[PDB]
Amino acid sequence: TIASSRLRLLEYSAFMEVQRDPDTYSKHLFVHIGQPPLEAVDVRQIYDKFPEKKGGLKELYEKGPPNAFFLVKFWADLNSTIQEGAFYGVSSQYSSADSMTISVSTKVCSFGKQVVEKVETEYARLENGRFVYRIHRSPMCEYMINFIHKLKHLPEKYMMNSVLENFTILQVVTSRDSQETLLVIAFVFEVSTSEHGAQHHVYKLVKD
Ligand SMILES: NC[C@@]1(c2ccccc2)Cc2cc(Cl)ccc2O1
Ligand SMILES: NC[C@@]1(c2ccccc2)Cc2cc(Cl)ccc2O1
Ligand SMILES: *C(=O)CCCCCCCCCCCCC
Repeated sequence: TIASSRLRLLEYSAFMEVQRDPDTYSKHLFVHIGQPPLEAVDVRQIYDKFPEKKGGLKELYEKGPPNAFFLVKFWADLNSTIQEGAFYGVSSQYSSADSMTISVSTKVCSFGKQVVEKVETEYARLENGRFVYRIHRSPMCEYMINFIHKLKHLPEKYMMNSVLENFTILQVVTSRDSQETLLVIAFVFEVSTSEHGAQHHVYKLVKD
């Protein structure tokens, strides 16, 4: 469970979907976090992998609160399980006890430098006593689709992991009005090698 004192990540999944005929659709999940204590990772170990200087991970952690910082290790399923005009997208859902407008910023980094940034504003929906935020079928940018295609063309999974050693995604969720940090999730990737498919391990980012 990825949750700070103000916001909780309920679900997250990146996928590709194909239309096999007018009434048939296939969907392949690359990564997924669906709906206990976490092991810790020192945030200083990953500083070099994210953009630093103004608005960087170090400045974000220093600004606080520390309870909002998480690291997700993903083992993405890049096996061609469906035959590919496919749609590549991301779906996620968050929740809070307070009604607020959020801003979800996703920074894609390559060698610690930001190459793509997507910003989406989400409005609170009152649902079962709590406030829910849904980003449904958010399309992937061409940079990411072309990156997945290029990894899928490497003949070995250890080659894909070598490339992915320099690829990270930083997700920062802030309160739109106050600009307060609600949730920060650093994503690191490897390619899945088990018949169980895509895997994930969540950690809490700490300092000492
Ligand atoms: N141009 C070669 C490289 C690459 C190689 C094989 C498969 C996919 C991509 C190396 C690389 C690292 C990152 Cl982090 C992002 C993009 C990227 O492009
Ligand atoms: N290659 C190992 C690692 C990893 C292992 C298992 C699952 C996901 C990712 C650890 C790691 C840290 C960073 Cl900053 C960037 C990439 C990265 O890849
Ligand atoms: C905007 O394009 C952000 C898209 C974030 C995609 C999440 C990546 C998870 C899909 C598997 C890729 C793993 C190796 C790149």
